[PDB]
Amino acid sequence: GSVVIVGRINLSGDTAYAQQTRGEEGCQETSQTGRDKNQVEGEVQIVSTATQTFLATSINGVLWTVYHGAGTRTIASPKGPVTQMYTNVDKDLVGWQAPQGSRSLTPCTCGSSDLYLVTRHADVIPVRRRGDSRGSLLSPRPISYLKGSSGGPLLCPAGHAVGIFRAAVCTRGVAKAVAFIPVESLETTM
Ligand SMILES: C=C[C@@H]1C[C@]1(NC(=O)[C@@H]1C[C@@H]2CN1C(=O)[C@H](C(C)(C)C)NC(=O)O[C@@H]1C[C@H]1CCCCCc1nc3ccc(OC)cc3nc1O2)C(=O)NS(=O)(=O)C1CC1
Ligand SMILES: [Zn+2]
Repeated sequence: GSVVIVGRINLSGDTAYAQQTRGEEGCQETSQTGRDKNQVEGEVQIVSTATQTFLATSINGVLWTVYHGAGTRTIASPKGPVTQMYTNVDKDLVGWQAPQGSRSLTPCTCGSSDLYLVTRHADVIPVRRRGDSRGSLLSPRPISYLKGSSGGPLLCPAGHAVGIFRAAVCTRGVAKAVAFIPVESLETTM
């Protein structure tokens, strides 16, 4: 079945917080039809498949996420299933067209190396950029704390997107760094 939107990570007002906008029973049904009537808002969504929950990010008219979450699934829209606009397995990438209601982020051009990852829990965790696809956390966390966050953006200190969270670098079960698909790598895909 189709990937379904089931909430959003908000940074609209002042505070960073999750907003579940759908329940579970009524997930495994919209995922049958792919007709999502529910109101969608803003940049960072929570989407789910039957088995998994993870994030997805809109940057200039494309809702991006990870292929390792979404597989080759359509997404649910008010008009039916919306086919993937972009599907790179190697990168771990999947793009659809930005769903209706949404906002979209602006792609980062300031080349700052201070960044901010956004987990499914509404935590905006500091990350110092460390080259190409990678960043180091200022305060390491256990892996489990970040599972379900793939698809969320890394932001720069002015609101723009630098990439999309892909994987976490762990030893001992502890994450001191992460792997993301940089924005330069997205428009290359387009
Ligand atoms: C903090 C959680 C973290 C963000 C999450 N990502 C992962 O867990 C990924 C998925 C998988 C293993 N991942 C990892 O993070 C591992 C892990 C040991 C688990 C820390 N880390 C790791 O390999 O480190 C190595 C240095 C990097 C080398 C690069 C790794 C390659 C990345 C990757 N690519 C592809 C492309 C296609 C695939 O086809 C199906 C599959 C893939 N799988 C991949 O990695 C997540 O939250 N997921 S999620 O939301 O819970 C789930 C619902 C969706
Ligand atoms: Zn920037």
